[PDB]
Amino acid sequence: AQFKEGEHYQVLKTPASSSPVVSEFFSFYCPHCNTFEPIIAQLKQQLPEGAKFQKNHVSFMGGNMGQAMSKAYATMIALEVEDKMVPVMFNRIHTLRKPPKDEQELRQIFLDEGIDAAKFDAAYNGFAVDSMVRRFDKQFQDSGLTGVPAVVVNNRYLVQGQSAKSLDEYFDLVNYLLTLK
Repeated sequence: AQFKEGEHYQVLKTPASSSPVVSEFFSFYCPHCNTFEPIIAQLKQQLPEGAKFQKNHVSFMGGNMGQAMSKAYATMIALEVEDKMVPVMFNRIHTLRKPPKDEQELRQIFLDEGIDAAKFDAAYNGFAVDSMVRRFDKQFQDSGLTGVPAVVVNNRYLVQGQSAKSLDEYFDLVNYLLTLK
């Protein structure tokens, strides 16, 4: 057992899920965090079909505009454009290095990516989006996370992954946490 609690991960004692689920917490405002996100996607493809995966965006990393960034990811969901724009937010941050300063620049980013201001406006003001921004923010609070990217397995074990220099070891910890209760 290469992985053990207190060394490869810690237990939040949070409300664990009845089935295997993995959630990633990240912020569009951290170029280094955004770079790790991709690695989490590698875990998704590697994750066992039995295990479920989930995504979480934190507004506390954003700061004064954290609330806007959370709504923006939810807005993508209304437009079915999460996969496309999601990385656009990380690119613009981790690559263009031009993070949105207001909701206005944020609107231009979506339209630049081929999305409409009309449908994006319907999504940003959709009651569903606002509900999702609150949802993920709660996930980080219960998870006891102090900085993304953070990975939670069964919403109860937190992956340190420090020992795993290579995804093979980091992935293996996630696999055990999926079976941890």
